[PDB]
Amino acid sequence: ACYXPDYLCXDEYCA
Amino acid sequence: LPKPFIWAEPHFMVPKEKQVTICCQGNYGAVEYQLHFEGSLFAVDRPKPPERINKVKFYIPDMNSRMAGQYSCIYRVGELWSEPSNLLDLVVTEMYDTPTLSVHPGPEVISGEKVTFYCRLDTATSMFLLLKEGRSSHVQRGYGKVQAEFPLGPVTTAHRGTYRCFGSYNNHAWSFPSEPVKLLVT
Ligand SMILES: *CCC(=O)N1CN(C(=O)CC*)CN(C(=O)CC*)C1
Repeated sequence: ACYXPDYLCXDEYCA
Repeated sequence: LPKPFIWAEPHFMVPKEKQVTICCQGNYGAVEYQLHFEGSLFAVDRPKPPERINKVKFYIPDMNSRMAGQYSCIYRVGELWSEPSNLLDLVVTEMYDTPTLSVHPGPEVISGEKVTFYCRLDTATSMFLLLKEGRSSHVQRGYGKVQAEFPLGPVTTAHRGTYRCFGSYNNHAWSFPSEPVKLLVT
């Protein structure tokens, strides 16, 4: 059960 | 000892009441890991058996403002401690209210023109954040009563994208994101 706000999808942090 | 590495999954910007795992990668065989939060001992993990482990996970089930701030970790082999990891900024988002993002001269500009974003939230503090989608490591911080300005200077197509802003209740406790503003540069 991984939640992520739409605006963080594909964010560079996730690396 | 190699310097440990610290990160947050799925992300370091965690909505209120959502979960986060803080991972600390040390060195295979290390026998004790400590997670520090703002100068205090937050948790310890003692890998047993240690020879199969080079990283430890600290789970936070329900994110809130008391667990938002700077974290770091260290690990031990025998009597020797590593140097600390870099600092992890764990930020809680979706606190309380939603700011308004505006832009001058407007969202459509030509390469060369100066662009300023404006973040307004009357019920927050004087510290605001501007976030370009995709580029959380380049988040800009601005200061203003009621609203803060974010001058981009002369822009190029590198500046094109979707922006959101946050108000703040403390350095690591941020508002809901503004509705997005797309900047179009031709
Ligand atoms: C919690 C889910 C997750 O971290 N990932 C799956 N995924 C999406 O759900 C889209 C938002 C892609 N991921 C990323 O966007 C990493 C930032 C990973």
